[PDB]
Amino acid sequence: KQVAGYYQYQAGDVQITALLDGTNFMSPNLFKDIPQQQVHEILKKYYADQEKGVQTSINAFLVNIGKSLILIDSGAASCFGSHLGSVLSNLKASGYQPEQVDTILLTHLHPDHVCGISKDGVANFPNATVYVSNDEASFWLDPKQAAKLPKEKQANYLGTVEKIKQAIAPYQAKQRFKTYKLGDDIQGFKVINTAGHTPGHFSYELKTKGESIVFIGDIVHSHTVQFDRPETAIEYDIDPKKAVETRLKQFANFAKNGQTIAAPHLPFPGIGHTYSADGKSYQWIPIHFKD
Amino acid sequence: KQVAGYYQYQAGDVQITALLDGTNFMSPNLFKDIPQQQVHEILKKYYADQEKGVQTSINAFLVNIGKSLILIDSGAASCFGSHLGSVLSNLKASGYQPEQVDTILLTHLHPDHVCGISKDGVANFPNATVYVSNDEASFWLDPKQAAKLPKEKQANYLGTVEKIKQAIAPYQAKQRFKTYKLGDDIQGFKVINTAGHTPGHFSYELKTKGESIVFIGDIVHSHTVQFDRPETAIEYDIDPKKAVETRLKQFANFAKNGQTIAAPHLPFPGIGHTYSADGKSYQWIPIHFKD
Ligand SMILES: [Zn+2]
Ligand SMILES: [Zn+2]
Ligand SMILES: [Zn+2]
Ligand SMILES: [Zn+2]
Repeated sequence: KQVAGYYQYQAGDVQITALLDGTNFMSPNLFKDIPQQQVHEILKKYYADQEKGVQTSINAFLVNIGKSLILIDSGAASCFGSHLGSVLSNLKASGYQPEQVDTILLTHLHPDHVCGISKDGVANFPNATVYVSNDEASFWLDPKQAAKLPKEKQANYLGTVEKIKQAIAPYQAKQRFKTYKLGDDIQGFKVINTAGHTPGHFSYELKTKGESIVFIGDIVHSHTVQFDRPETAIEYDIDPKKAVETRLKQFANFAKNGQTIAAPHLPFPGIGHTYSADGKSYQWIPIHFKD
Repeated sequence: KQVAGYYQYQAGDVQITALLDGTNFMSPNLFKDIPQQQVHEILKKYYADQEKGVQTSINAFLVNIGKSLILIDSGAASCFGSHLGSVLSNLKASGYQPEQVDTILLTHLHPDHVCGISKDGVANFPNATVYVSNDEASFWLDPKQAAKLPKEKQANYLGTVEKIKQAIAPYQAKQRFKTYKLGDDIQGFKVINTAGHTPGHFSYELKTKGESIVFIGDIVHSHTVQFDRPETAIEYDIDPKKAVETRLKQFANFAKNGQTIAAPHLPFPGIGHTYSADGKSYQWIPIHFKD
């Protein structure tokens, strides 16, 4: 019965399509260094205090800039179980075709962003080249990195390394998996270092006529706790301190300058703006549905 | 290109289908007796201050209670021009068929709520009987009253009376235009008097297992100005003071008791909850998309 998970946002001559991969329900305990009672207070304000968990969208974004169609993150495919992986189905439902995707930009290599580039070990996007930051690929694809982290963290790392390798293998085989450095522009997108969540996490800025859109990646995981209390890290952050520093910097910029935001973990479609009354707390303003 | 304007909200064993009729952009002077500078400040906070006007959804709601399919308001059909009138198309897009509708509940007889029940004098919902408050019918259907409104308001009244009559005629002819009074229930929906916007404006509440849902009608026309400043009347209200008094009462209830809200003029799908930090200002918390 439910509507398909795509939404079309128009930015002048550019169409951005929000694509839903699925919905998670995470433990409120994943929010770090904040009393759980205050977490529950914030969730109750936003009518989001469900015993099932903290509802969290996983989104990806298609950007039609006229001559090119670029995909920004791709969802999880099958890497995290049956409830995710809807990105490709919604791309097709939206009217686009996977063969039309020319470029894929990855904010980082966590499986819920990279795995969607492939399915059953073959590329979903046969004409696309995949980009991710130099720093990000270095961290996940160095066979020496595993000894450089505490034993508690080694199993998880190795496990996601395998999922990463399987997704990108079909693109490496075609010489279509690329890395970039700061200062690099790709398809008119500007790359912005927003490290912390992962060592090479980047966001991507698209400037169009009269509107800037930032595809922020995982500098935030909630429209609730981390907006009222932006200093709140989450357990998914590899460097929580650095990730907090990064969010506070970017949210300040967004509140002041009013960029349109596209986020993989804000409520689908995940497109909106951030307001702040005082520079201390922020409020997520979703865009208003436009038929 | 754009996704169809229907959305499924599940409440226990009840399915609520939000249906988009279209989108209006009203001038900011429609908000009464509030400095336009403050209106503009608030619009800016919610990134809603665009040159063409204040974006305002027009929605209707299907409620599937298992044994009955009920439609709550119906959009504007052709009564206001061609940017509106999508409800029937979106109903069909959602998978339902108009023959399945057995009950139509009207919050009030404004054209953007009643005209959708028919298309040029033929019933869109052949199996449905329509209910509206007796106070409301009395106000619009007593061919004297036109003379008791201020002279500058009479022409509009006569104008909308004729649209109302055109739309309800084919239901009256089948003995299927009924009125009710306070204390009556219809298909297990409770009626709530919320007069002011129109003299017989009513809201409808459904108690499901674990959740109460109020279909509030036109006690509000914005998620912005009239939440941050809930005392702000709108030029569309027939009795602004009363309409303000009604909104204030209901929003205090909603903030306290946490009812789920379904509104025809909040941003589509128009479903969410009301929060307040101080009993003075309110915040619209939209629901989080669930695949
Ligand atoms: Zn991540
Ligand atoms: Zn993620
Ligand atoms: Zn009205
Ligand atoms: Zn209305």
